[PDB]
Amino acid sequence: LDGFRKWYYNAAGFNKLGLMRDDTLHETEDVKEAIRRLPEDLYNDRMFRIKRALDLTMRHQILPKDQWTKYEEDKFYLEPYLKEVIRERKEREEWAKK
Amino acid sequence: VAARSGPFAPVLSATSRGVAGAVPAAPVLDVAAARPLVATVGLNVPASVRF
Amino acid sequence: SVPETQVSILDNGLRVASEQSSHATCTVGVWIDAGSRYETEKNNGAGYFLEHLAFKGTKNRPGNALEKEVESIGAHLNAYSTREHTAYLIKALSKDLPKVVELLADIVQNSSLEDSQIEKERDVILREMQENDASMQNVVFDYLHATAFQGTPLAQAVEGPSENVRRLSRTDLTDYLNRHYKAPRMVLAAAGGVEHQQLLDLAQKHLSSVSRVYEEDAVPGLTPCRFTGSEIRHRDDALPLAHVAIAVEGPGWANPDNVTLQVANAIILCQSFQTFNISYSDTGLLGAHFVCDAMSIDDMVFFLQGQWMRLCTSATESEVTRGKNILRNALVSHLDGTTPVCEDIGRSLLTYGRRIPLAEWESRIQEVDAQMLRDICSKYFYDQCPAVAGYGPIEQLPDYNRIRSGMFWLRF
Amino acid sequence: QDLEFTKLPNGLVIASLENYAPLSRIGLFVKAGSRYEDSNNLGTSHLLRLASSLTTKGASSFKITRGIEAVGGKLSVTATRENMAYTVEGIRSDIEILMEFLLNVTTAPEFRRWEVAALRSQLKIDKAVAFQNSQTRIIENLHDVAYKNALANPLYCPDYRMGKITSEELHYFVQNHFTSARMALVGLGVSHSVLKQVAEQFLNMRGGLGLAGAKAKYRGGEIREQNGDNLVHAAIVAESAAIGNAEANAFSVLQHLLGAGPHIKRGNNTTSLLSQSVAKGSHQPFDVSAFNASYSDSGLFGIYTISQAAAAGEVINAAYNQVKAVAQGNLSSADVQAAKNKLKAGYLMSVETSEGFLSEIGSQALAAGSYMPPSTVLQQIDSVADADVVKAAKKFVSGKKSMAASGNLGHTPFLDEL
Amino acid sequence: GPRYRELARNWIPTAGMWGTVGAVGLVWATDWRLILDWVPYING
Repeated sequence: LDGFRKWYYNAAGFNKLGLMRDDTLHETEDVKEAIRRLPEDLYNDRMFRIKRALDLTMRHQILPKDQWTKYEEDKFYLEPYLKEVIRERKEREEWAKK
Repeated sequence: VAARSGPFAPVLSATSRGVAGAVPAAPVLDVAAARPLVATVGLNVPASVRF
Repeated sequence: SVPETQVSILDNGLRVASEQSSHATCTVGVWIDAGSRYETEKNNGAGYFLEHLAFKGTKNRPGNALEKEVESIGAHLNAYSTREHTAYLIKALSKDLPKVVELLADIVQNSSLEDSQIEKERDVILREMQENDASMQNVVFDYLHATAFQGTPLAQAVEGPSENVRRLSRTDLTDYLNRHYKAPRMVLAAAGGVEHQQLLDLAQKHLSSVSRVYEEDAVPGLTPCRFTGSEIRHRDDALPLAHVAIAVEGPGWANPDNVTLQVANAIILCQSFQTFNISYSDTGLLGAHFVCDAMSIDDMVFFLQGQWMRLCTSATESEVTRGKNILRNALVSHLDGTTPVCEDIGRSLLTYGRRIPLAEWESRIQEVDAQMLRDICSKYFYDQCPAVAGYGPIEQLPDYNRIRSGMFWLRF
Repeated sequence: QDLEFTKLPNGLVIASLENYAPLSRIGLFVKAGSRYEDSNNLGTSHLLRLASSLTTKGASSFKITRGIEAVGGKLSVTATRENMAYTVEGIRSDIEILMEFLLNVTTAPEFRRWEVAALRSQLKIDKAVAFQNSQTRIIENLHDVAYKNALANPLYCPDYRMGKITSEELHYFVQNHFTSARMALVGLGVSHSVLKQVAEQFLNMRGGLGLAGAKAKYRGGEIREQNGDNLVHAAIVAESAAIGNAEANAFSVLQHLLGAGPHIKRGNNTTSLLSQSVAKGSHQPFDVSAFNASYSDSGLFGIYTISQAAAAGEVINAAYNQVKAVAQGNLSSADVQAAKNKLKAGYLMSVETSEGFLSEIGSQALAAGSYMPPSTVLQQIDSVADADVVKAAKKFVSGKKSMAASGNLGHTPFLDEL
Repeated sequence: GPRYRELARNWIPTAGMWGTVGAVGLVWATDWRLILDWVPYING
């Protein structure tokens, strides 16, 4: 399962643009709240990575293979911050339900 | 202020040139006595100062 | 386990009530059923100017003698006037209970209005009125009262027009004093470390012989007012903030659904936004006082209106329970302090004729559910013509068709 | 029943009174005022005071707000320069979760960075609302010019420090001053046992004595800030006794002799040797009172004047001259007896309310660890005698003064002229 | 949720009315004479 997940990570292809996994999340309301709660350095790296991926998609290029994002290396930075947004979101929802 | 101040001169001399980093674009709130102030703020209760 | 409020009645008619508690700082206070509602537009500032002067000079205590006495025991002397009630209250120690009562006796009868003093006050009152305009929310609530009770004695103000204030005669005052200070319309209320039997004795000695007979049987009487839906829009664009009050007709003091309406207020953008239930006799104003920048008054109005309709149509049990809990913490009690308990008694004996205990308030709170709350809110808020009073940059404040029409949801 | 006290072995004071009140109040008192900051973390106590509803380790923000408003209870924070007090109140059937919320807020905050970044704008708004009146600004200026390090720190955050207060500063302040030896948990309308039992779930984390605060040093100085207000709010104070010293009382009797403020509405005249000495010479509107603020290491006593700019001078002089008369023994025993009666009536009316009673017990706890029955105080105030009052006066009349002035100060005198 | 259900109740009659209004309007405009032949006066 670990090797097949690495193979699927190579087949997804966002590592060839230098992106992380959390860069590829669709910005819903909860995702934008989690992005707003990021520290300044992580937010700046995320915006630069997104801008570089957009430039590479503009020129129809990819990064060199040494510059790709290694599956093992990818960091799920937004995840911790996101869970909270969802948790808080649900708590609020439940309160209203009841 | 030519011999008296020298280097300190430009501090005592406005020099609006008139004719002939930059300033960076340099609040209204809703509406005596004597006693040491004591600030108060509440979760829902509006804040107040009873000096 | 809260001690009961015991009420007695003296021949004069004045009701010497009381209450007792471990506390030792009693607040004795005389409440009188006399306000701007009993004035007839020729003496529109008589109660205010008598309030300003009552403390300054009494026949027995000449000049500032009273204020000295009050200083000697370290007591605090306060007075206030509303559209229906006038109160003169003293916070003191328990052991100084007799002299305080005697002081209050002078303040209600045997008072001396020094024509000189009259003049000095005229200045004080005029000037303040001249600076009172500064307080916007007071201006907005006075405008709301005027436009809601047009043509009635409830439109006027406690202060009264500048004219009446300028023109006042020791005799005019004397009249208001001799007319609206009758013994059956008076309550001597005490809260805190007081004994009821000692206060009842003191009452007779110093507060007996309070007048009770009117002149030539000019026995006053009262008019049930009309709630004239209308608006007033004092536009002055130089002010930084805008104050807007919107109200409907209230039920009155004796109507129990007030309690339910209070729960509705406990359920309820533009800076301050307080809900209010001004309740005079036989009428009141339920409503809201929202301040706001000129560009958001519009939205606020909508939000306010929205909330109300929600309370007329879609009230649930959880918000009703929250409002009941919020109301049950506005209960006034010894822990609220003497002055507050003091005040309640006086208002309870003047308005209800009895002191309603907190257990009866708790019973009337717990009988309130969501269905009767939305029924009473539909009775008092839905499809009613409001009174609107605005002051400040109020151009984006909507006119009367948008407000009134917004009071009915085309979807119910 | 009576008040009942236990000192826990980690230093926490527990005080309880069960009077079977329908609404019961529970407060927690910490020696963590603004005097414990230095020049590197100014305004941290203001953000800590405004950060009482932030997601705590135990409870999320939503709950800490919706749960207190669900039962209709109240959570408030009152802060002096020495002490902070977090108070909750509500129906007896909901004070268990009220103590859960309050003790979570006191003991285990999280201080998330996005929450404090949202709170700094509220900090600016709260400071503007607080400085909407002239007294607050002139007392803050008076403390800043009167003291050097400790009590000179403002209650409200400075303008440059907004945007600069971080989560780490709040965490450091809490970890260095919210320890059990500086805390008293006081409950009116509750059983002592539960307070003892709610003192174990929390208030057990930090058992230290906290990072003690520097000794406050007097500096003197006069500051004047032309602001335009027609009224020159001027406060002239000097160093006075600490709370504990017997001299303290003497200074309280001295402010009630020289006027403690008004006792009558719209008619508060001739209520002060000061007021009399001003009113015999000046017919302009004025307001002259005596100011006294005593903290556990130092006190400030002086005069406070509001007046028309023009008369601002001699009115201040007249008030000062009156105190000099009291420094020369020119007083009567009936005046001192009336001052004692005013002071004791003010104390009894301060403790007659429930929240004032809870604050008093709280303060006494942190200050002396003991409860002083209202009665005891009465006889101690009586202990103060005439000469004692005179003595405190001479202290003020001689000690270096500190002056905070604001308004149109073209005719406001200076300290070397005063 | 429990609360939402309560809201529904308060709107059930309302919905019914609007639905009823819709029904009435539909029949009237459509000139449907089947339903209309079942009304005392308009029938005809």
